[PDB]
Amino acid sequence: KEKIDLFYGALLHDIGKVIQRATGERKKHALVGADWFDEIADNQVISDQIRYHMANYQSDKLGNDHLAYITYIADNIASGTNQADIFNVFGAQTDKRYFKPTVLNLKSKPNFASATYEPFSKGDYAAIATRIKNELAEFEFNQAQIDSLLNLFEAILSFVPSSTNSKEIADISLAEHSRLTAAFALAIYDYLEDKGRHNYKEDLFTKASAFYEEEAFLLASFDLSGIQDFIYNIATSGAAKQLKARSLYLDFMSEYIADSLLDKLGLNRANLLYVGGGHAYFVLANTEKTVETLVQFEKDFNQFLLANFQTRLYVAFGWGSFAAKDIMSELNSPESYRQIYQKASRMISEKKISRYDYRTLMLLNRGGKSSERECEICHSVENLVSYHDQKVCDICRGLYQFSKEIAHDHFIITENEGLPIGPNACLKGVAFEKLSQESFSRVYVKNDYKAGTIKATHVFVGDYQCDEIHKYAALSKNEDGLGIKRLAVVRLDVDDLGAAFMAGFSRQGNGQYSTLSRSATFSRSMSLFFKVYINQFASDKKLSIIYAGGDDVFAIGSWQDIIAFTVELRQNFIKWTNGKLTLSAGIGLFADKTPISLMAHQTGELEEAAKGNEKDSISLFSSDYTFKFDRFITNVYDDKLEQIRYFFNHQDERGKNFIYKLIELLRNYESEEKMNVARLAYYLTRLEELTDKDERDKFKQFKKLFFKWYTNNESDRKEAELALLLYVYEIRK
Amino acid sequence: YKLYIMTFQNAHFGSGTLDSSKLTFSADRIFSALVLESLKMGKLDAFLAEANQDKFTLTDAFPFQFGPFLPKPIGYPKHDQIDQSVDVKEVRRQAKLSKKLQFLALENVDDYLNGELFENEEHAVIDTVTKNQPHKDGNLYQVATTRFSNDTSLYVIANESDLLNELMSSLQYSGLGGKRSSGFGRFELDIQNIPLELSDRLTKNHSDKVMSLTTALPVDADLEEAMEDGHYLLTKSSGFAFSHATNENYRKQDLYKFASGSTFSKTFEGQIVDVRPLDFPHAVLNYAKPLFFKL
Amino acid sequence: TFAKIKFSAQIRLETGLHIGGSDAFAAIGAIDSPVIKDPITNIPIIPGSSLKGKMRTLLAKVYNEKVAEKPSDDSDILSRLFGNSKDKRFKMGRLIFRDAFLSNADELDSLGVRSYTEVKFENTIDRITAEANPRQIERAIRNSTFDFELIYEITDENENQVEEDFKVIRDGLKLLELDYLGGSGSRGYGKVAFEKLKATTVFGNYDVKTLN
Ligand SMILES: Nc1ncnc2c1ncn2[C@@H]1O[C@H](COP(=O)(O)OP(=O)(O)OP(=O)(O)O)[C@@H](O)[C@H]1O
Repeated sequence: KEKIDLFYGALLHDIGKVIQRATGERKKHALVGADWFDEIADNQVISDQIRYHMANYQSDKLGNDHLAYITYIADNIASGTNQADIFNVFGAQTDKRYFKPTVLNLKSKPNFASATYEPFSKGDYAAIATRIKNELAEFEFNQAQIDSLLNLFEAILSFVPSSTNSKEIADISLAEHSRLTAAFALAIYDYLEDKGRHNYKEDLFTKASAFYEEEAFLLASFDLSGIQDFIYNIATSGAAKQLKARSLYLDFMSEYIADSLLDKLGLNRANLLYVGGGHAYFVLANTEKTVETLVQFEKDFNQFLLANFQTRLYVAFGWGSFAAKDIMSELNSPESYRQIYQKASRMISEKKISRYDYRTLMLLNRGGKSSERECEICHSVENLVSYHDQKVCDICRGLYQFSKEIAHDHFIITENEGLPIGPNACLKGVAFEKLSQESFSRVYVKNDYKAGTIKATHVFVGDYQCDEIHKYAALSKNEDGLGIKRLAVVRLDVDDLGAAFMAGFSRQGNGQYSTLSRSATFSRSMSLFFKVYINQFASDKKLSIIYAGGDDVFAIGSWQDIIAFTVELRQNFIKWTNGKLTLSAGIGLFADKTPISLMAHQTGELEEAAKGNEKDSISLFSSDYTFKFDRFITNVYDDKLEQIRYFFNHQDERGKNFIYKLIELLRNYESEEKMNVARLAYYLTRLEELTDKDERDKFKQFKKLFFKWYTNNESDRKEAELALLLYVYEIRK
Repeated sequence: YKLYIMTFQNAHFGSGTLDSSKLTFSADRIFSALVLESLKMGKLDAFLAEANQDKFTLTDAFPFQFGPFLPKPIGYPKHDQIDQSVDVKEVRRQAKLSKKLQFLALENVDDYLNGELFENEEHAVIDTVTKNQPHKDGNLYQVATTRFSNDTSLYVIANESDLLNELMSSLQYSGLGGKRSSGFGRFELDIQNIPLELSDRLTKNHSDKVMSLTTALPVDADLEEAMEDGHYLLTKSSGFAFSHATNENYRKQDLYKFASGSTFSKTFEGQIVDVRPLDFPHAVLNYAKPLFFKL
Repeated sequence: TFAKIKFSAQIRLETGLHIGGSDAFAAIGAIDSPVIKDPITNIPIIPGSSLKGKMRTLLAKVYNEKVAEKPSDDSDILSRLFGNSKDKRFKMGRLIFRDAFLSNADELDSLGVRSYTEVKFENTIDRITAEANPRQIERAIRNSTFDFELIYEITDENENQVEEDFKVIRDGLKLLELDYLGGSGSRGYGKVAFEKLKATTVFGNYDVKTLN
């Protein structure tokens, strides 16, 4: 009760800036924010902290050891003309983009940054402060609610910066600045209490580098291994329907680690920096109490995972102390900021290879089972139960019930009601009835519009299902008679990741470009496109996205819409990043009723094979079509594949007896070089002579364009093999 | 001591599931094959008193392309070699190339520890084949194969004797791993006498930063004493048993061993674990005899 | 006691056949399932699973004593030559096959041919219209030798029935030549011909006399 007031005092520290930018009034943002909050809320301790945010005010002191003195130190940590672009301060100086303070919604179209808005300032807006005052009528902030306000504070103020001044401090949004400044304030309260003294919370840091030099923070991180080995790998093909429930099983498992660890130590949601895909960055304090909590937590979290699961799932923590003087003031060397992450990521590669120890490894080698009955799904024999043709065990048994629970909007975390995911916790799927509702509920893609009295600590994750999984063979073929009864699998993954996070924002000696806030907004800006915008862009298509994370995705379905979605998703990423981050993937078709293990592994080998040239390459249906991706939508998909659809569609049956041979001539070029060129002049005359006389007017430029594309470049010869292959798969059978 | 060069062509070596396959295979596949075929010849009791003689051991399947290959050291090098410091993106993108590497050359066993990173040579590509059954509801299955190329061969190091050379003479015409009832295992044994003057650092006495291979397995009397301050990686190797008098073929217990190329600190002992789930007239033997390299 | 009988011969294809392979990546110049080839080179090869799945079916219909229904459970007198996952007397297969690789490339390029696989135009008649579904197949060329080696080994107990085992193997080789080996062989696509049928020993523990 006493320590929870500091968390809510740092969130609304700039609540008066929105009213000032909307209503014309010559008052400071720190003075009008305390008066507007006291009118509707009957508080006093949290109201004094708003007035005591800066250092040039001192309203007759009023308080010796008040908590309003540590809010100025933590404010400079998270800090350092509409809205500066995040990707603009990366790389070289290209174009100057600016955002627009709109309303963040899933159904709404994304507002890409461009150079056509108002470079002056904001103006007179009323679509932001109206929604805040409407839901402002809330009861006293206590322990019963935690994320009842953070889920809405970042769902509308995500396009509003904080402290519009100069250019260095402008790209940080107010929704992220107010959330990050609350994490550093909790570390100061834990550092001043674990030691011994308490009168320091006043005015004793006369030197500029006094408290900033002393290390009083901690950077925690983990690496949940066993994501692609448990979801992609499978035994039989009967687990295709429950594959979506398998992806959501490990998705909430990574979020449970962030919830069980922060609540046990005594923190909130502010001590979080993007949790998802088995990678996160937790912030703590450099105290002896916080170290003893993570050591006991990692020993108990891996205890129950050894009985039910095996050696596939493993979590290895990684701590690393640092100082606050590495992201502000002096020390502008890139090695100073990179040393913070090297103190924690180095042990990650050392702890994953040193998992179990004594009196643990010999437990699995004991031996006590003697039965021949397996689920034939994940290769595990532990507490089986009857089901259908086979006998499902217990690991993959809960996925059948959870597969039908996807339609439920809420996910109630229970103790032992279904399939347990933690030490003494569980997870089920039911809503619109509330049979019990223990604590900490989680939903999916819940932005604005739909908002009421729910109170749930949730996150953001993609979820979209078309029509089952094992039936896309019929959706790929039309009613007339075109297409095949197959399907393709694409794995869009982000290429470069070491830059724009470690040391890549440096371009001028003036700005440091090493503030943690500048590096934290990079993951938040891209998470909205790879985890939220995926569901909106995959609409009105015959596919279903699975595991929509910020790293690698898994889109399965008919290739009639996957090809039109992979090349289209990259176009929206270039405009969002101003063409500064490359992208690579790979589309590969497969057969029907096939094991998903090799079906998801063969499509992954093309990802590594598409990097032998440099970085901006692509791998098509096979490993031989190594292009640059950009040469597809601008040449192949532009004036090559489309040109055949209206300059050859008039010829059918008899006219479709020449493409199958021209493809073979394009391959036999090394051994048959000059001889193959002479044979090409004969096939160009057989099609023109064997047709109608009136139809010859349409076939007048395809002969010259096809011959020029054969003797010009070695890489251009492979482009004709892709255009002739996609045309046969279009109309056939 | 004595290497047995042998090349493969369109083979199969699964790891976990029948549909999946890897380029190499664990060391327990060779030991579990010569014992199974020893009873069909008429000398099963002769080889039982030979494997438990300390000096008798086997090695994993190491590539051979104009020179013997050795696995990469796990955990080596440490955080001291950066290899041409230019940018944080160029150093981080080249560190994963060594992680995906499988085997190193015989001449790069000393230069890799000083500071050198390069991409592994393309040995072979993973190709799959499809099969079905017409008179059974039209069902089908998918299996993977291993087609070597660019003169990709293997070799196994064992002890020279007047009994081991005759047992392996029939293995080249009987299959080895994978779908044996098709022809996915036939090879040719290339016998040799002089191995190589550089690959003679195989010792089992002194402990001077050794490296255990062929999936190590410590003894109960020496587990944590040699596990502290080391580099390893737990794997997985199991499957249904293959007997001729069970009418059920019980499942063998899991034996989570290590990987080929783990670096510890001291010298192990090596034992033979017996896998007996319920009851069997024989005894499922296992290799678990790791060697050591001086590095 | 323990011998290794190898049946080395050369399969001569007197008629171009068609066996559906995996996906379409090595031969995308067709409309149906192409012929499997080599993933490294570009030589049409045939897997060894088609030799066992076809010879066992055509042989278990004359040397049987009960109407079959499921594999590995019909005619015990010949089940020990292929495989059985039910009987305890035998499990392994004493007839190891091998993928027949096309070794005719040493003298094929000197004559100058088209390539390796041709395209044949086929269709159907619905007895109500003209041409329906203009599809096409991909057959194999004529005159192409292969390397077929059948491995046979005894296991001590194989004593008072070795002479009877050669009668079934020799009859099964000549029976495959009088039947198609491939897909859609009802019109005459398969029909192989085992040329130079000889048998030799490698380990050396059994004399050769029943050559032919
Ligand atoms: N959405 C994300 N937000 C923030 N960080 C991310 C995200 N996705 C991945 N990362 C970071 O990327 C790191 C893993 O990068 P990885 O090693 O996979 O790149 P890479 O495969 O080496 O790139 P390349 O293929 O270009 O060499 C993790 O440490 C994680 O912190």
